[PDB]
Amino acid sequence: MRVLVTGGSGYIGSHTCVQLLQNGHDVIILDNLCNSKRSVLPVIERLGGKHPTFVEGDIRNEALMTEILHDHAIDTVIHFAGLKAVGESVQKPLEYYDNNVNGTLRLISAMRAANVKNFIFSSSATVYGDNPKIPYVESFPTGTPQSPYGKSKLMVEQILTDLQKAQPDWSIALLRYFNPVGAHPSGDMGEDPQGIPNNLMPYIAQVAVGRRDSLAIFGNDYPTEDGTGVRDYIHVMDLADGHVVAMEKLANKPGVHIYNLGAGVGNSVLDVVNAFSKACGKPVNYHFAPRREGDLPAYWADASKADRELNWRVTRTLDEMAQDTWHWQSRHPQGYPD
Amino acid sequence: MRVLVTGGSGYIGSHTCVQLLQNGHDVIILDNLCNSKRSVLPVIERLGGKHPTFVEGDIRNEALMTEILHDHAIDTVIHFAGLKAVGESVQKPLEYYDNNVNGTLRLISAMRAANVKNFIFSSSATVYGDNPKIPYVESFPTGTPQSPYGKSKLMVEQILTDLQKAQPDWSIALLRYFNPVGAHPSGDMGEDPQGIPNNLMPYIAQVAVGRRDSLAIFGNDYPTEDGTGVRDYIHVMDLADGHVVAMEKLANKPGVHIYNLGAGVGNSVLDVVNAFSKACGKPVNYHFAPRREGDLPAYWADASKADRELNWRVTRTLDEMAQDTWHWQSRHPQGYPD
Ligand SMILES: NC(=O)c1ccc[n+]([C@@H]2O[C@H](COP(=O)([O-])OP(=O)(O)OC[C@H]3O[C@@H](n4cnc5c(N)ncnc54)[C@H](O)[C@@H]3O)[C@@H](O)[C@H]2O)c1
Ligand SMILES: NC(=O)c1ccc[n+]([C@@H]2O[C@H](COP(=O)([O-])OP(=O)(O)OC[C@H]3O[C@@H](n4cnc5c(N)ncnc54)[C@H](O)[C@@H]3O)[C@@H](O)[C@H]2O)c1
Ligand SMILES: O=c1ccn([C@@H]2O[C@H](COP(=O)(O)OP(=O)(O)O[C@H]3O[C@H](CO)[C@H](F)[C@H](O)[C@H]3O)[C@@H](O)[C@H]2O)c(=O)[nH]1
Ligand SMILES: O=c1ccn([C@@H]2O[C@H](COP(=O)(O)OP(=O)(O)O[C@H]3O[C@H](CO)[C@H](F)[C@H](O)[C@H]3O)[C@@H](O)[C@H]2O)c(=O)[nH]1
Ligand code: NA
Ligand code: NA
Ligand code: NA
Ligand code: NA
Ligand code: NA
Ligand code: NA
Repeated sequence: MRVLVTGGSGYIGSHTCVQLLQNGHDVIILDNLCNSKRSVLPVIERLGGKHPTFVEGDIRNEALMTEILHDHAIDTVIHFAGLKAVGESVQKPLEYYDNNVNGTLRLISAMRAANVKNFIFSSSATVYGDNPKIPYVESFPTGTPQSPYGKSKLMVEQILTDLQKAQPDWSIALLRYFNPVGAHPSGDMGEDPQGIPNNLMPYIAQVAVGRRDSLAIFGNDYPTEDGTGVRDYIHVMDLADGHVVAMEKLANKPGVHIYNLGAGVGNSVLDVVNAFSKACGKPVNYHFAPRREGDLPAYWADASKADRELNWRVTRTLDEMAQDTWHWQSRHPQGYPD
Repeated sequence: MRVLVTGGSGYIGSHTCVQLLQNGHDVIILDNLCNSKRSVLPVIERLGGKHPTFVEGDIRNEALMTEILHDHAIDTVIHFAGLKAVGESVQKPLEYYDNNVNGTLRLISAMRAANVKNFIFSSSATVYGDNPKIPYVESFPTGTPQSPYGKSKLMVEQILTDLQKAQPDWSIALLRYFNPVGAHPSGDMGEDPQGIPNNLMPYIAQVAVGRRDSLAIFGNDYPTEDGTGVRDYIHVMDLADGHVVAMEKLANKPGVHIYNLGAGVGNSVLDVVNAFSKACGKPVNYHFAPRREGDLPAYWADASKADRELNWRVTRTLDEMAQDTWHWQSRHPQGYPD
């Protein structure tokens, strides 16, 4: 199929582009490079084994979006582009609402214009809000995200939903991601955050590479087995595979298809640190700090629905996630070149 | 004060502009005329007793918004512009999210740019969602609006809220309107909907003027005193007065000030019809039809908060509301001239 992948040069997108190309789809990447570098492109094509076309630009430019859609006779769009720094979203809300809400709105508006009616959206478990019921199941009604970031994600799911209702021929997948981690097995592609990483695995990786002193474990008095926060981590490669499958099987299947994409099990901060210590050959330094604001104690996904309906489940393990991350970190300590 | 009134040529805005001018404020109206005519301008100035400056343009044009804000040294902005047809929003969601969500976002983004930090937003009781508790009090957590229109309104309250948190010096009023009706006492300004009116009072007015055959009373088996829907109707002139007061007293008062603006009591469809029959001198024709989709049975506002904090309460009665509407309808059966 002909697929426009917005945000395709980013962490999740890049990996999905590789898998998509491997499956012989024709890929057009649209990215504004605010959070990635063009240097990943050649790696995508090399690992993907096929050339993806790149367009530098912004989802907020509806005229441009429409043109690209027509120009490349796109059949489906996978929308990864947007801003995702939680803390920053609290500090700079407008930028999050503009990039994510308006951003998606302009993009689907262009779709409408170009008659494209297959969409896949990067959503998040944040949409479940403060749910005491765990694991989270797609049948639960959504809650109230606590950051502008989370809210922006739920707002898009809602706009997408109403759109589908008004244009019943569209197929729209709402893919709720849990905690993505890991890197391509070759060690040549991975997450390349700039500055202080906000997430656990890259932070740990930077501590391990010798960039940072110690990992601050936010909180150690949670009502969990070891006192540390519990989440569901999923390898970026499994996530990527899930996007290809969802794109392939839901195309032209009218409806709003909501799927949690997770491993279906939780791991605590210590579990993750321990796996990384083992992958890198040395104990990861860390200490306990206070709980981070807005942090829930424990949650993971119920991913039976996607197993049942899409025949998709994760196949990589936590140890792989850590190993693969270390291999990339270690092979490319400066990330992608400028 | 120097005030930009977006949507100022519309029903509610026009009336508020008149009151604002009467209080000696300097008014700049920004309107795209998608739902009003320039012919109201001269009436505003005449009834307002002072000239308001008019700018034809769209809230979605952030560059223009910023310019106007700077150019007129605006101190506060009252935001009435947007789309409000509920049923249409179900049919055309994107247009509602673009005009209302993106629309407001571009507008406050321009404010940020021009250093303007006092805002008043036209919100709605729709934000309370399907609340069994009535009357609705600002202390209730919001619910889930059932139309794209309602959702768009709640999304804006949320974005506004996060913005204020990030820019604590702003004063933002969230004015939740109930059911506005009525017209200026002179009979020369009023609501001038194009096509089939979606709301009760103008529909009744058109039936009375001889334009329509009979009023369809949506539903007659509600758990109410007479079987018909119950709402809180408020005269547009009281609503207008409330906006001047809120603007005057909340300016430069940091915070997100949420106020319900209603009469604080409910009236059924029959009560309204009966008042209109009495105002127009003839029985209004009507019949019972099925319930309209998404219609709640009975609700009204608890307006004690605004009484307490702003010393504002309604002063016009239901009979006035009907009388004033008939007087305008009857004096200007073709509305404002093209
Ligand atoms: N990584 C996570 O932990 C996480 C979990 C939940 C959901 N998500 C969502 O998944 C998607 C992918 O996240 P990621 O980890 O790969 O992040 P990323 O930062 O690596 O990729 C985002 C891509 O979007 C581009 N972009 C941003 N705004 C744009 C705009 N207006 N126009 C065009 N391109 C723009 C960036 O330059 C970037 O390459 C994002 O929507 C994110 O919110 C990710
Ligand atoms: N009338 C009601 O029953 C009701 C109750 C709840 C809330 N509201 C809100 O109150 C505000 C005023 O409603 P009203 O009854 O006066 O409606 P209105 O249609 O009379 O006024 C809206 C004004 O907005 C202008 N406008 C629309 N989109 C614009 C845009 N993008 N750029 C610039 N101008 C634009 C229109 O041309 C118009 O004159 C609206 O936000 C409405 O959603 C009204
Ligand atoms: O330096 C760090 C980073 C993380 N953690 C802990 O590691 C876990 C995972 O934290 P991340 O920041 O890696 O990811 P989150 O679980 O916080 O992210 C999830 O929760 C967020 C809540 O705002 C968003 F919704 C986000 O999209 C969603 O994936 C949490 O227990 C966190 O407290 C640390 O102890 N130290
Ligand atoms: O031709 C009509 C029009 C209205 N009604 C009845 O009159 C009452 C008032 O109806 P309106 O359409 O005038 O206004 P609403 O109460 O429906 O509007 C309120 O409810 C809406 C719910 O979608 C929005 F939230 C809107 O902003 C909010 O003011 C309701 O009981 C309605 O069923 C009729 O019987 N016949
Ligand atoms: Na429809
Ligand atoms: Na960064
Ligand atoms: Na680098
Ligand atoms: Na801040
Ligand atoms: Na109309
Ligand atoms: Na007319």
